[PDB]
Parts: sequence; C-alpha cells; structure tokens
Amino acid sequence: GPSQVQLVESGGGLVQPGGSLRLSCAASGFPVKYEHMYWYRQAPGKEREWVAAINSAGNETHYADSVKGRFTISRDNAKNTVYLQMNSLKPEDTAVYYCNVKDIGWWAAYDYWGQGTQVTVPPLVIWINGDKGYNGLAEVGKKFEKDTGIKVTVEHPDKLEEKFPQVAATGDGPDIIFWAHDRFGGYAQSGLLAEITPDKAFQDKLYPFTWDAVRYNGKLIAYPIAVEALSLIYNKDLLPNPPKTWEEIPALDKELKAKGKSALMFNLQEPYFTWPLIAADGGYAFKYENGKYDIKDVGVDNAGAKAGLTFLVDLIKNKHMNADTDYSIAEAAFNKGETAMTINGPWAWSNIDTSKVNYGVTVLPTFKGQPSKPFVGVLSAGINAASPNKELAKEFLENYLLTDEGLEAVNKDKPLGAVALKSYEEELAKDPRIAATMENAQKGEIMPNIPQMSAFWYAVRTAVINAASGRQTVDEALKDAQT
Amino acid sequence: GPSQVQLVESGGGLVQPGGSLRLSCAASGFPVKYEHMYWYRQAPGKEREWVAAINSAGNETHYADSVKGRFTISRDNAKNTVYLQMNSLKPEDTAVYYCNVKDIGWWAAYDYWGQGTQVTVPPLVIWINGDKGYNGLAEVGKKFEKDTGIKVTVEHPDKLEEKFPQVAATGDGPDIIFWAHDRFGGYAQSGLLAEITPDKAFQDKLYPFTWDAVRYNGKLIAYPIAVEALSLIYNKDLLPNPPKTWEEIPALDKELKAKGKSALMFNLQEPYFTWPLIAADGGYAFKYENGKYDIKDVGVDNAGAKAGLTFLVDLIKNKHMNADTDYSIAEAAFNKGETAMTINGPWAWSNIDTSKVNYGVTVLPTFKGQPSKPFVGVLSAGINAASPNKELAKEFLENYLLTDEGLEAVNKDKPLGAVALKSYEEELAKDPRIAATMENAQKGEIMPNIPQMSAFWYAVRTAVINAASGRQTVDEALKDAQT
Ligand SMILES: OC[C@H]1O[C@H](O[C@H]2[C@H](O)[C@@H](O)[C@@H](O)O[C@@H]2CO)[C@H](O)[C@@H](O)[C@@H]1O
Ligand SMILES: OC[C@H]1O[C@H](O[C@H]2[C@H](O)[C@@H](O)[C@@H](O)O[C@@H]2CO)[C@H](O)[C@@H](O)[C@@H]1O
Ligand SMILES: [Mg+2]
Ligand SMILES: [Mg+2]
Repeated sequence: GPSQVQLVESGGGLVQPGGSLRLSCAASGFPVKYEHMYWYRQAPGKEREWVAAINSAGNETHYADSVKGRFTISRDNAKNTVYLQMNSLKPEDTAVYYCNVKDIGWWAAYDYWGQGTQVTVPPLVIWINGDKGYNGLAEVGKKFEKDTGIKVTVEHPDKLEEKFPQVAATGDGPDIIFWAHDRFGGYAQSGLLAEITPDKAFQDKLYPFTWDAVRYNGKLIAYPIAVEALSLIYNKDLLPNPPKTWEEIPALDKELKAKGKSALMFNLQEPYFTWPLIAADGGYAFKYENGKYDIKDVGVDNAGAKAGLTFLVDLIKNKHMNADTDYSIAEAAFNKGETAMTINGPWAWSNIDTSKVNYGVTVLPTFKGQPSKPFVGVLSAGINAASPNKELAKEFLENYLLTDEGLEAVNKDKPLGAVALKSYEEELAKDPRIAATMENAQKGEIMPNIPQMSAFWYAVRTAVINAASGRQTVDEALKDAQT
Repeated sequence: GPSQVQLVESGGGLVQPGGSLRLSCAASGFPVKYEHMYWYRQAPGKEREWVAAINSAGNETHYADSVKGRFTISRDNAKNTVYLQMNSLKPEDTAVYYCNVKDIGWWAAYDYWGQGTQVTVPPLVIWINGDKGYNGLAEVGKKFEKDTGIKVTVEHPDKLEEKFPQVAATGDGPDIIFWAHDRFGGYAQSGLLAEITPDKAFQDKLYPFTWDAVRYNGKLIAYPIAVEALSLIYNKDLLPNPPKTWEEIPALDKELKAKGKSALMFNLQEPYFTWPLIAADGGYAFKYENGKYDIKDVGVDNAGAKAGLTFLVDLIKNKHMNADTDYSIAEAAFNKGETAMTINGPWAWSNIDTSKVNYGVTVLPTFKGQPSKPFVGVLSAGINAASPNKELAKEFLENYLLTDEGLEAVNKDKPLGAVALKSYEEELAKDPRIAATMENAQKGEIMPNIPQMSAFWYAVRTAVINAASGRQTVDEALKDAQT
C-alpha cells in the first residue's frame, strides 16, 4: 500500500499561568509500536525547540531543560497515541506544539511531523490609565517575570473605566485594573471585583484613610496606591508670583496676551478639572451624614455651584479660555511656554520636566475667598473577579508594586502623588510639589465610591460642556444635572 | 474533637470554548464516605445554580440540564475527593464552582460549602476599527452565539493596527482582527497570522482582486470583506453642483465664508485623506514592476507629491482649511451644515443620514487636470496565530459574516463600500454612492501590503502634519519622508 504516515496533534488550547494541559498525538500509517516519538514546539519569531522524547515501550523518557520537571511524555500503544502532560505552564510556553518521528518511511530515511496544535498561556494583564506611569509599572512587571517566570503586560486602553465593567461583565477583562477609588464601588456592586486579603501586617504599611477609600460594604475591594489632587502649576519665568484668587486671572490674561501669551489653560472636557471651582462656594456631589451618603441629596444645582460655573463660563465668554481646550491642548500650551498656568495632578510633572519649563506647583486659587475644593482620588488596583490569576495578582500588588522599589519605579515614570505606602511617602514628603498636593487635597474632599458616582460624573460633564459651549445656560445645565 | 468540616475546590482556571477542565473537591472533617456530594456554580449577576451530584459509592450520578452530556461527576474515597470533568465548555459556563454537602454536622442539620474555584471561558474576541459597523458585527455575533452557544465580543480599541502586533507578539490578542489589507503583510512577516483555508467553492464567492489584496508570499492570510475608497461628499442644498477641480475651492470658500460657511473640511491628521491629492500629479508609495514592489524606489519626494502638498498647505495658509482639523471636527462641521464638502469613505454615510443633511457622494476633484488617486483599502479579517479558537473564527467569518445576511447587518450599521461577496455586491451595485466609490477607487491604486507599509505611513503622516503646521517646508518634509 501507499505511505499514509500521519501524525495528528490534539488537545491544545488556552490555559492560565500555573495551569496544566494534556496534548495527544495520534500516529498512523507506520509501525508506531517500534518508533521513538518526539514533541517539539515553535513560537513566532523563535526557532523550533525540542521538548520531549519517549521510547517504543514507554519506559525511557527524556526532556529539554526548559520543561524538565514540569512536562511528562507518555504513550499508549493500543491507540498508537503519545501524550504530553504539561504542568506549571507559563506565558513563555506559548507555541504550536508538534509531534515528530524520525528515520522511517521508504529506506528508513524520512522524518514526519504533525500539523501542530496551539498552546496559549496569556500573561498577567494590568490595565492602567494612559496618563500614569505605565512604563514604570511594566518595569515592576519585568522584575516579577524575572522572579516568577510569568510575563506581565501593562495596557492603557482608552476609556478603561467604562470598558472594564462591560468586559469583566462579559467574563473576560484584565487581571488587575487601576483607577481612582471612585469607580470601584460600582464594580463591586456588580460583583466584578475579588475581595482582597491583605493581612494586618500588610495593612499597617499604608495610611488608614487610603484603606477607607477602598472599603465597600465593609469589604476591602482594592489596594490603595496613591493619593491624587489637582494643583495650580505655573511658569516661574512668565509669572514669578502666581495669583492667589481666580478673580485676578482676567487682568493677568490681558497683561499676558499683550505679550502673545495667556494666563491659564486646563482641561475643560472632564469635570474633574472644573469641579474644584464649582465646589468652592458650595457645590457638592452627595451629602454625607449618619455614616451614609444620601443619594437623594445632590448639591449640583445650588448657588455655590452656579457661581463657580458662571465664573468659568465668563472666562470663556471674555476669551480668557476656550471651551474646546482639553488635556492635550492645555499640556502642549503649558509645556511650550505659551500660557503662564495650568491645572493638573502629579502625573503631569514628568512632561514639564522634559519641557525644560521652570515651573512651580502650588495652592489652587480661591473663589469668593474660599479655597478651591478638588475631589481627591486614591489611585487603586482591583483584582478582576473573573481573573484566573488572583494569587499571582496578589503577589504582584503586595510584594512587588507596594514596595519602595516598585512605587519608585512607577513614580520615576509619572509621579504618583502622596503614595499610600508609609515608608516611601516619608521619603517623598520632602518634595515641595507633594506638599502642595497634600495642601490642595486637605482643602478638598475624598470622592465617594458609591455606585451612583458614574452617573454623577456623566451629568456634571454634560452640564459643564454645555455651559462652556453656550448650548445651555448655567442654571439650565445644573438643573439638568440635578435630575 | 471539634467540627473541622472543610471542602476545598481546586483545578479551576482559564479554558477556550470547546475545551475541557477537571475540577476537584477535597473533603475533610466528616465521614465523606457516607455522603452525597454536589457541585454548584455562581456567576456575578446570576443566581447560584446546581450542576451535579454523586452518591456515596460513585455509581449514582445526576446533572443539571444545562450541563447534561458535557460534565461528568466522579469520586475517589481513598482520597475523600470528588471530581467534576467539564467538557465542551462555553463562555456561558464562566463562574465560581463550589462543592457542597448537605445535612451533616451536629444534629445532621448543617450544609457546608467550599470556598470556590474560578472557571473562565472567554468569548470569541473580534477587534475592528471604531469607525466601522461594530454594532452590526455584534449582531452577526449574536446569531453565531444563538447557533453555537459561543459568545462573541466585538471591541474597537484605539490604535488597534499598532496594538495588534504588540500583543499578538506577547502571545495574546483577539481571535480575529479587522483592518485594511495594507497592514497584514507586516503581521504575516512576523508570523502573527494563521493561514486561512477557504476551499475553492468559497473563494469563488468573492471577486478575485480582493483575494489578491490578502495574498502574501503566495499564501491567503486573511478574508477580504469590502473595498473602500475616499469620495467627495457635498451638501446638495449648500452646493447644488460641487466643483470638479481642487483649483475651484478657494473662490467657493470665499463665497461661502461671506455667508458664514466654508467650502471644505476633512481629516488632515491622517495621510490617508491627503494622499489622493499628493498622488494626483505623480506622488507614489513604492514603484511596482517585474512582479515585485521595489522598496528602494519611493516616490514621496518627486515634483507631483510636492505640488499636491504645496496646494494643501496653500489652502491652509489662505485660511480655507485649518491644520488642526481631524476626523471628528470635520465630521461634526459637515453633519451640522457648517461646511459645504468633506472627504470620506463609506463608513461615514450613516452619520450623515442621521444629520438629515441632503448630501451627494461623487468623484474626487482633479488637481492639475489629473484625477485624485486615493489609496484603495480592502477591509480584511485575519485570524490571530496565537488564537486557541481558529476553527470557530473560520466558521464565523465564512458561514456568518461573509453571507448576504451578515454583510447586510454590518452594512446597515456603517456602509462597507463595495463588498467582496459577489452576491451582495450585485444587490448593492445599484447605489449611486457605491458607484462613485468604485469610480474613485479605479482612478486610484490598491495599497501594497508589504511590511514596509507601516514605516511608509509613519513618514507621510509626519511630513503632512509638519508641512500643514509650518514646522517644515514642503520640500524639507518630503525629503525627510523619502529617508
Ligand atoms: O472627569 C470625571 C472623572 O474624574 C476622575 O478622573 C480623574 C482621575 O481620577 C485622575 O487620576 C486623572 O486620571 O484624571 C481623571 C479625569 O480625567 C474620576 O476618578 C473619574 O471616575 C471621573 O470619571
Ligand atoms: O492614514 C494612514 C492610514 O491609512 C489607512 O487607514 C484608513 C483605513 O484604511 C480606512 O478604513 C479608515 O478606517 O481610515 C484609515 C485612516 O484613518 C491604512 O489602511 C492604514 O494602514 C494607515 O495607517
Ligand atoms: Mg480577554
Ligand atoms: Mg488577552
């Protein structure tokens, strides 16, 4: 008869780090009984590598060093099948796995290969916002991989705070998600977060109020990382002495535009940046009392909020600001020295350093004699409830990220603010920019983490963007936002 | 002694649709020998559901209807362990799986549960650009799920054509990636794409040149979906008769700005939109001859390219266009009736329909008497080489998407252009907007798919954005792009 030598691998698939998979290879068309059988693998961009071998009976068995102690080759001669039991799998093991036999066929001179079966071991996946130190965090991930053999990927999706609930809710998503604490209550209500289990010794390493920020329904639902608040950033050359009041800003802008510059530019598309002026004279989100936020008591349509917004809109009407300015426009204008001031958090300092602008960081201006009240975020890391990697995620967050070395590597990328880890926060307290962050933070308020926060931010955003644009008056906009 | 009843699940993890996983439950602290043992599961946002049960010896066995025929419960009384062999798994099976025993403990009156082990079966994942019909494609996915039981998710990441090579190269990524054919050559060079295996009967269903667009190194590396080319879109009310030449556009814009409008706005941030004017008088990417693209022969610094770019820059200098206009600015301006014309492809028609603008779609204007030459894209779908779901992806693309019903559902979301499927393209040929798409397409050129395309687009983008901005002259910009 003809040569119908055939090898058919099966059993490949998807598996998490630390998991197990059993491959099989069905052999036909030749006296398999008498042949040594081999497993190989090939990944894209790597050369093919031998993995294991087994003799005819099954009693002699050999392994590559890269899989020794983790894989076991076996065979069943009743079925002419050879098996590769793979344990303690790692991202590095991703590959097409092939079966192979040697020196058979006509004249005993030919080797045969199966078509291959795919094995895919995804990395530990982290999502963090694009304005944070994701390259420094990937360096933390490289150390984790060095120690554990498990690859870590950091991604920064656009709109990640809305994408996580939709894909975690399709049973998928990253293993670890970073965001300010305000969104996490909604994720926990939906059951998309694992409860985290730091012991008491580990809890003592971080400031208690940050733990409070990531407490929901009496449960710790994420690891607090760092405390963020907006600050007034200014060009010490353009403006040696920055103004103390929002009321000074128009005349400063006139003096500056006479010289081809402007006073102030910051992001007007996200209400996080316009909130400190809205809250300053009385605006608030949800009134907190008797240990609960009262969700029927929303302070977005009172006279203080309207006074702050009307002031902002007036700045726009007088062409001191432009309704279309967003994060990138304001950053580019400040770091090129075109505007004397901007409003931002610690993550922005990095880029200013590269800009060579001699800048200072200081207290937000007052409005009607009241401090601006920025909403204070606690950058936090939750473990996806659907993650098949929760123990690895815990090890990463506790023993790699939340260390002096881990936070330093992130902070050297984009500054974190007042880090929750006491030991490193003492080291960083000496920074005048962090001192001004903490001053603005204490004049503000911690964001709530209740599930209504999302809707709240959606309303204020609308109301700001409409009022700045003219589509609605300030009273109309805030009334629509109260609903 | 005390009650130390304990149930410990293990064995959960990540597994692809169609795959298998074996759970185990170690029982201690009670005479397991004599107890019925049960498996349950709970997903977030769903109530807990019973799954299976087994009697004391192991000979009597029962299953929920939702898992009947796919799961097998077993037990080993030497180890006081009960097992759940799960086969033909599906996204719907994602859950925390629990072991349970009933009516034991003191007074035989208590039930005990293990802590649970997570099982995660990800959907089939599709990536497609945000300007395409991803909601219509998700409807195709809903039909697929109805028929197969396998959930489909469509995501539209920002910058997906750059993200796919980085994460497919970390051994991860979506199962199916949509993009114009020009990027796929680079993906295939890197070995990130599966070879696809449509039979001849299926190949005959699509126009041969689209197959040619997704051929690399003699291999079919993706499924062609639809043929895209830019067209001139105009407001029939503002401009009953649109201009035939780029040279007419300044005087039209003066007539229009006297009335508070403008002639033309389109995306100036992506060279795809400025290319047809640059190529028109002679600009080209790579010269093709003797069956190969000559990568040492780049036509980006010749006099035709410079004449097209200088014309564009002149439009900007005379304040007929603004260097900062991108996709969203131009779309909003056209669909609000603020500008008489824009330049775009079939995906944009949907939004104009909602805008109630009475628009027409027609031939791009001529430059120095030559047709504008748009680069013609073939929207294509590749299968990730690392996907553990390649057979499902094939079934989806061939038997769901590439049908009259599948393309119709996508096309009703955002029009596809001239679809590669002959049967549906005959139905759609009657459309005057598709006729003008095909006219502009035949006056243009098919994009190459060689791996250098990426670098090519990176250079032209730079050169356009610099020249429009003033940072560089046109000659300087094109010279930098030739390198
Ligand atoms: O603008 C509403 C928005 O504000 C906050 O987001 C901040 C974030 O906390 C900072 O870390 C920084 O990344 O900028 C964001 C604003 O662009 C809330 O945390 C977020 O939930 C809310 O949507
Ligand atoms: O701008 C360079 C860019 O152009 C093409 O991308 C098009 C795409 O083909 C269309 O389908 C539509 O989505 O718009 C894109 C331009 O924004 C190339 O296909 C792409 O490789 C290239 O980077
Ligand atoms: Mg996923
Ligand atoms: Mg993934």
